[PDB]
Amino acid sequence: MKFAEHLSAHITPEWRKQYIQYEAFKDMLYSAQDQAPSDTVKRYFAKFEEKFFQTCEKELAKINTFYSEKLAEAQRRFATLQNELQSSLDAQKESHEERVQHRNIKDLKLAFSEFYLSLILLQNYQNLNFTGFRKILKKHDKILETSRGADWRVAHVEVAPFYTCKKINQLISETEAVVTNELEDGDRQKAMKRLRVPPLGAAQPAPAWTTFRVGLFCGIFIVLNITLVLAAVFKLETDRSIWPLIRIYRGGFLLIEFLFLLGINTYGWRQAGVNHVLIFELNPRSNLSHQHLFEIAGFLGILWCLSLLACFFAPISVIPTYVYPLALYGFMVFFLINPTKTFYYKSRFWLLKLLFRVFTAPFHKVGFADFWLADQLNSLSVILMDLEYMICFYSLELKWDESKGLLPSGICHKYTYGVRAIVQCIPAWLRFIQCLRRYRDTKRAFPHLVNAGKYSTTFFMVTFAALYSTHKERGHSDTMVFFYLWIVFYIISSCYTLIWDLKMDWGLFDKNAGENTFLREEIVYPQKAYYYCAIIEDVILRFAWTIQISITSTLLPHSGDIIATVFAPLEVFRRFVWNFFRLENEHLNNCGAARAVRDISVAP
Amino acid sequence: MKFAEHLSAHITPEWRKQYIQYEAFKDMLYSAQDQAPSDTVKRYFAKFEEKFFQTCEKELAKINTFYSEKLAEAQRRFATLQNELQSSLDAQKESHEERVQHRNIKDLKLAFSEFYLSLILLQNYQNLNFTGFRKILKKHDKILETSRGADWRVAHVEVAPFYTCKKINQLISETEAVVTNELEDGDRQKAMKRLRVPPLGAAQPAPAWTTFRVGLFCGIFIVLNITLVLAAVFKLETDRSIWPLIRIYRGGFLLIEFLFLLGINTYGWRQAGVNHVLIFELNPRSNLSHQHLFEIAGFLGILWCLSLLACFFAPISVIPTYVYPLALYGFMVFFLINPTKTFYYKSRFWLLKLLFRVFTAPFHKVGFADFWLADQLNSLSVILMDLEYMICFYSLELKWDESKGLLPSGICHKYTYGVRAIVQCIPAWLRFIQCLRRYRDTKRAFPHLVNAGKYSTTFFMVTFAALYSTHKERGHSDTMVFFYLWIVFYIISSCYTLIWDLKMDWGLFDKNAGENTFLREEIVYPQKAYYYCAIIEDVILRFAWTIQISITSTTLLPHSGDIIATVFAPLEVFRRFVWNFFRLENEHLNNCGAARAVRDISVAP
Ligand SMILES: CCCCCCCCCCCCCCCCCC(=O)OC[C@H](COP(=O)(O)OCCN)OC(=O)CCCCCCCCCCCCCCCCC
Ligand SMILES: CCCCCCCCCCCCCCCCCC(=O)OC[C@H](COP(=O)(O)OCCN)OC(=O)CCCCCCCCCCCCCCCCC
Ligand SMILES: CCCCCCCCCCCCCCCCCC(=O)OC[C@H](COP(=O)(O)OCCN)OC(=O)CCCCCCCCCCCCCCCCC
Ligand SMILES: CCCCCCCCCCCCCCCCCC(=O)OC[C@H](COP(=O)(O)OCCN)OC(=O)CCCCCCCCCCCCCCCCC
Ligand SMILES: O=P(O)(O)O[C@H]1[C@H](OP(=O)(O)O)[C@@H](OP(=O)(O)O)[C@H](OP(=O)(O)O)[C@@H](OP(=O)(O)O)[C@H]1OP(=O)(O)O
Ligand SMILES: O=P(O)(O)O[C@H]1[C@H](OP(=O)(O)O)[C@@H](OP(=O)(O)O)[C@H](OP(=O)(O)O)[C@@H](OP(=O)(O)O)[C@H]1OP(=O)(O)O
Ligand SMILES: CC(C)CCC[C@@H](C)[C@H]1CC[C@H]2[C@@H]3CC=C4C[C@@H](OC(=O)CCC(=O)O)CC[C@]4(C)[C@H]3CC[C@]12C
Ligand SMILES: CC(C)CCC[C@@H](C)[C@H]1CC[C@H]2[C@@H]3CC=C4C[C@@H](OC(=O)CCC(=O)O)CC[C@]4(C)[C@H]3CC[C@]12C
Ligand SMILES: CCCCCCCCCCCCC/C=C\[C@@H](O)[C@H](COP(=O)(O)O)NC(=O)CCCCCCC
Ligand SMILES: CCCCCCCCCCCCC/C=C\[C@@H](O)[C@H](COP(=O)(O)O)NC(=O)CCCCCCC
Ligand SMILES: CC(C)CCC[C@@H](C)[C@H]1CC[C@H]2[C@@H]3CC=C4C[C@@H](O)CC[C@]4(C)[C@H]3CC[C@]12C
Ligand SMILES: CC(C)CCC[C@@H](C)[C@H]1CC[C@H]2[C@@H]3CC=C4C[C@@H](O)CC[C@]4(C)[C@H]3CC[C@]12C
Ligand SMILES: CCCCCCCCCCCCCCCC(=O)O
Ligand SMILES: CCCCCCCCCCCCCCCC(=O)O
Repeated sequence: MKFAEHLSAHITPEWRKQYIQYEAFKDMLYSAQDQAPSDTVKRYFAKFEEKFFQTCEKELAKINTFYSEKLAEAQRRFATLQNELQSSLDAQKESHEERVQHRNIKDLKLAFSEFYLSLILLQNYQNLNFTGFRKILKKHDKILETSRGADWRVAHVEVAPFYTCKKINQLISETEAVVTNELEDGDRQKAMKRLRVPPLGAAQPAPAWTTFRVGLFCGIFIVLNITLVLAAVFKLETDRSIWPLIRIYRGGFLLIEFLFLLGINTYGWRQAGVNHVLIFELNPRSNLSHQHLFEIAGFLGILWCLSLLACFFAPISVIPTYVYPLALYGFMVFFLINPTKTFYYKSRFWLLKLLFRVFTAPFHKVGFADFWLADQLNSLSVILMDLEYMICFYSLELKWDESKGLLPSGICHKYTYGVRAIVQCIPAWLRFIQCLRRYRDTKRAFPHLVNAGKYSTTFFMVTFAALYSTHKERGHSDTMVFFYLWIVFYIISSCYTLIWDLKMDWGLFDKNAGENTFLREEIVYPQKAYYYCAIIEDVILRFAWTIQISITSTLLPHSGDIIATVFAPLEVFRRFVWNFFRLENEHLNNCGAARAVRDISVAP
Repeated sequence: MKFAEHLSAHITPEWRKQYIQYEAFKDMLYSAQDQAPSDTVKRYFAKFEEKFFQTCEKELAKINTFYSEKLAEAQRRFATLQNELQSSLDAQKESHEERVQHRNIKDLKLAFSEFYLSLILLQNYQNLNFTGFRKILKKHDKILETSRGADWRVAHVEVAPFYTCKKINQLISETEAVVTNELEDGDRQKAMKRLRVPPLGAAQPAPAWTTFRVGLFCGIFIVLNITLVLAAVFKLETDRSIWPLIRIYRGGFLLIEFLFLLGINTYGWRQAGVNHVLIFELNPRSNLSHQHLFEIAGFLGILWCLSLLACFFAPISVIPTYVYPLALYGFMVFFLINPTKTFYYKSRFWLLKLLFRVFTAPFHKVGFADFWLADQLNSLSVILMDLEYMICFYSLELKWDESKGLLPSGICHKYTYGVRAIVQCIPAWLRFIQCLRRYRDTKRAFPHLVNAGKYSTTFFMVTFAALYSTHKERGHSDTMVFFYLWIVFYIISSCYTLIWDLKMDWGLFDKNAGENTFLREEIVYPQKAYYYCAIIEDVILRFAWTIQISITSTTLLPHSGDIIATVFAPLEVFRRFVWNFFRLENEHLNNCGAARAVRDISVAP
């Protein structure tokens, strides 16, 4: 009985402007209703109804025009796939060929599945637009105490082509018949199981077992944290240090914070209307939810706390303390490379495939998902540097003869060899090479080659930073020279990233901006406070991340160690607030070509 | 798409036998389908269709007959309330009177709300019976590759009165119009808000915030429980005892186990179809779920663990250890008597009202809810005895001069005065007096006066136990005499309760047991293993609860008796839990015979 909310959750976000304006009409009715000349009123509503029915005529015209355009495109795509399949069967029947033709079959199958989803989306369009007309017209007659709404509906909407046409139904039946008599080789149970569209978007809930587990893992994590504070304030001794430890376990804290903050992004994208399932090309009918990410965050959270607490205590006296941390990372590695069909095997298979393509950048094309991860792995380098220290620490600074040799020179945590500089230039190198590939593939030097410059600036800042320090460590006479050259590149990079991420990424500061001062014309998120507040945060922390990478090759005192351990967490909160406005921008480009399905092509 | 599961969740459990048999029909179609005599098959399906369409004719006849009966009752109830309201308005307009007439208005309002719910239930009946006919007939034509199903539907079900009648709609509109023009004094927004029926039964879910909180409270409690074991094995000392402690905190463990096991009952009753909302008379459109009980169990669980862990440790050195336990029970008491409109205020208001009526038994009538609680409070007496010891302990054995005087003679935990006997005969006395009232009100000595006998037997067993233990305590020559008289009453009670609850409560061992040997003719729960297994448990633990009330009279001098009591109080709870299933089920099978899916609300003259 709450249609407003029903339509607000059952609308294709890309076509949000082709759907009847229910709330505006309600405002109109309750406006003319709350305000009246209480002959004066007789002529007053003789003018309000004119406007009301006038607006209704325009809205019905829009739905009929939008409906006609989509049906034409549907007939075209149908003819397109029909020929490809006929040609494919003609080629296979007329005929390395098997493997390519196998994909050819797989390509044709994804094409017909994607086409069916589009026909269902168009059917649900007409169904929810007719329900809105009837429910609002009843509110009009019920508010104006008249019978004109009934007259209007029976003579206009009830005859409207958007509500009278009967070709989408035939097209849907034609496709399912072809998919069953051509691809499935005769099985409607398999064909329908493939072409059937379940509830999608923000109109489908999650299992209560997922909500329960999510909450359970969280509650254990909260208690195992208060314990680590007290135990860290009592059982620990001052005779030994806590830095080799803070160094290895700091990495795990960042990865868990990433998965937790990433689930809060999936939630905001879903409730705002940003179709991240089309931007990242994820199965439209089978995809994970914010709850599944919150669940994996809690699981690895408890695993981390128990390992560190077993290090503060001595649960076992036959087990060397330098095995708890090794088992934790060994476990996390297996949970991601499990060759069994369990624990989100399909979701993990996607991540394992993407990572490979993003670590072989120059040999593969770049899609939003591929480049987006490399920008995610460009804010998760502290994890790579922590892993770096751990490897050398257990190889050069670890006394296995001493069972308690895990927690006690520093060459493993220093860029004495540049290992903490080249490793710091791994994620930037991936994005630099991925950009050049895009340029070669697009033949456009803007923005493919201008952006490849934003990634190079880091190489210089990291290099000069490591050189000035080493020369100064040898007391050479090139200490101030490198120091000045270094600080120069630092400020250059800090601004070549802030501008490109507040202009070429978010897309704010638009010539076409009316009331949203310094903001794009159309903003998806609800409040304008979010955009203005995030702009301040990106600036404040864009000049505090170039310093956290220049202290990887400089801060002799443990003071610099505190700085690094206090910044790695804040950098994560920057990629988190930057994951909102980046995806939103990409969505506002699909809401212009009205693209609610992907464009799947077949192989010749 | 899954109609079978849509029917079995959207069916009024009382009328479950008036609804089309969808699964049987599917079995028939897929049976004749899996078994094809591959002329032979031409005549084979010429005989299968005959049977299939024959069964369809009978089912449609049943739905039309059941539908006709309910509509007649609806017209009568409508005329009944109509006259009462007319008379009520005529009396008020024609006229202590204000407060009785206020109730009179409230009585008329609940009557029209309950009537509306009945009309909606009857509308949903016709709607789900026509959907089943169409969905099965399509499966028949789709399985037999014929068009007979379509012909059958258009010429029979499409014309059937259960699908053609249009009077329920008029009745529903008539009632809402009367409730708005008579009671609300003109406001359809208030009238509809009162007479509107939301999703009810096993077809409505719970908020994910409830599932999350439930899980969160559980996780903290589990960790706080592993911490009590390790702390109880390290920080604790042997110089002092742990019995005054086990005595006070044992009571809280039982109450939390009750609320947790009770939520698992609400779950089983809802998924089996036992309408506990009609048996207990709870708002049909606003009632708590198993999740809300699991949530309160976890909350009080953490509160208990933290209090006992603060006693093993010394979180504060200015706070005497004998205040953690006092704050816990003080808090639980407030959470139940909160005068604010928060934390289930409505649900708590019902429990507070029922408890009062069940503690003033002789002055009020007895309903399933009232008598059922007194039987719930008859298995929660260890909590009363623990509360008893604690009070005397903090009054006669507590050294406040010693800040650490909470954990260290025993006269507070002994029946030296009979306090552990009269207190042990409080819940049985309530049930005894409630039964006699029923007899006076029913004038029937069976089963009202035979039942009052099962409750008296306890009075004797506890008494003689004390006589033998107290005479023996003064080494009198009447030690063996009382001991023999005592053991006699013990076995008498152990069997006068097992039989009554195996034949007069559960209702098993029926002349009409058929395939269900030693079980009633119709069993609601899915497996027959549950009934047989529970019978064994009620016996094994019906002869182990009479002993846990005979060790409350200076009998087991050694701490072994203390161990016995602390190990039985938990098992007794698991008996009332397995007895809460078959008792409510029995009451339901009595409503599934008169087809009563709404309560009968009367008005005041
Ligand atoms: C999922 C639900 C929740 C799971 C919870 C898991 C258990 C957590 C238990 C935490 C208990 C800590 C606080 C203990 C309070 C009471 C005891 C106390 O205060 O004394 C400290 C106690 C005894 O000390 P002591 O006798 O000196 O120990 C000798 C060991 N050689 O010290 C002890 O001996 C207590 C040792 C507790 C160790 C708990 C941490 C995990 C232990 C096993 C290793 C698991 C992690 C493995 C990591 C691999 C990588 C993932
Ligand atoms: C190699 C080391 C590099 C250093 C960093 C550590 C490794 C990377 C850590 C982050 C991993 C990626 C997390 C986010 C990726 C997903 C992004 C997204 O929004 O996509 C969601 C989507 C779920 O829907 P999906 O099932 O994929 O739908 C189509 C399926 N065909 O797809 C997904 O959800 C895909 C992701 C699967 C579910 C989450 C996986 C959690 C485990 C990640 C590995 C953690 C351990 C790394 C190694 C040890 C490090 C100490
Ligand atoms: C809801 C989410 C979860 C909530 C968790 C709440 C906190 C739980 C913390 C449990 C910690 C116990 C184990 C501690 C492990 C590390 C320290 C250790 O092993 O040593 C014991 C430690 C120090 O002992 P010590 O220094 O002798 O104390 C002096 C006091 N005069 O001993 C201590 O000093 C530790 C004391 C811990 C006390 C925790 C229990 C609650 C304390 C406040 C009272 C709350 C309950 C109030 C009850 C009222 C009725 C409801
Ligand atoms: C006086 C002391 C005697 C010794 C024992 C302790 C007190 C009694 C403990 C048990 C309390 C009753 C628990 C079960 C009662 C409910 C039974 C049931 O299935 O009914 C469910 C129903 C919920 O639906 P409802 O909202 O009532 O629908 C109509 C509303 N008009 O109605 C309800 O849910 C009603 C119950 C409200 C919700 C649960 C209340 C939990 C708190 C109970 C008190 C606990 C503390 C007692 C005092 C301290 C003891 C240490
Ligand atoms: O009963 P429904 O068919 O579901 O219709 C209801 C109902 O309208 P009707 O009484 O005309 O049926 C509500 O009105 P009241 O019953 O409370 O008088 C109305 O609320 P409004 O009067 O405020 O419009 C509500 O709509 P909503 O909940 O959005 O306010 C609307 O449900 P629909 O929106 O689905 O028509
Ligand atoms: O698509 P629907 O209208 O929701 O109907 C489906 C569908 O039947 P139709 O194809 O005739 O529509 C299923 O059959 P397939 O598509 O898989 O061939 C059928 O399953 P069965 O063939 O096994 O009967 C299923 O019913 P169910 O899920 O109970 O098996 C039934 O949905 P309904 O039960 O709601 O008619
Ligand atoms: C000051 C020195 C050391 C470094 C200079 C690099 C960056 C700090 C700044 C300087 C000028 C900026 C550029 C000025 C103008 C433009 C064009 C502007 O064009 C668009 O809006 C393109 C939109 C589209 O392609 O969709 C995008 C941002 C960009 C490249 C800016 C990106 C960031 C730049 C390169
Ligand atoms: C064993 C000695 C020490 C005590 C005797 C009392 C109980 C142990 C037993 C003896 C005979 C039993 C009765 C034998 C037969 C019946 C009739 C039987 O009839 C019904 O089914 C009544 C149903 C109804 O009234 O609704 C119900 C149980 C009852 C009363 C039994 C209840 C339990 C009784 C009283
Ligand atoms: C490293 C730590 C691991 C912890 C490991 C646990 C991570 C989750 C912590 C709590 C937040 C998620 C669970 C909270 C509530 C969810 O049930 C709802 C479901 O949607 P609904 O409210 O519309 O039914 N989710 C939300 O409301 C949105 C997400 C809430 C985010 C809260 C931000 C703090
Ligand atoms: C004193 C202790 C306090 C603990 C305090 C926590 C008490 C709850 C413990 C766990 C059981 C309840 C929560 C488990 C799952 C629920 O989400 C589902 C919801 O129904 P669904 O599965 O159909 O979606 N409930 C059930 O499946 C039925 C109840 C499960 C009972 C489990 C018995 C152990
Ligand atoms: C200087 C500091 C305080 C700036 C803080 C900026 C943070 C708090 C702002 C910037 C962007 C904001 C987010 C922008 C978008 C959404 C999606 C919306 O559906 C929920 C709120 C949420 C999730 C906002 C949360 C608060 C937010 C993260
Ligand atoms: C001797 C001992 C082992 C006997 C144990 C008896 C117990 C375990 C049996 C007896 C009655 C049984 C219950 C009977 C009814 C239901 C409702 C059903 O929907 C879920 C199972 C459930 C909840 C059963 C659980 C197991 C049960 C509690
Ligand atoms: C750097 C530390 C990060 C962890 C601390 C929390 C950071 C994320 C906070 C998100 C706040 C906004 C959440 C919106 C939720 C909602 O709208 O329901
Ligand atoms: C005496 C201790 C009692 C507590 C231990 C658990 C007792 C209840 C066990 C219930 C088991 C059956 C639960 C059925 C759940 C389901 O069917 O989904």
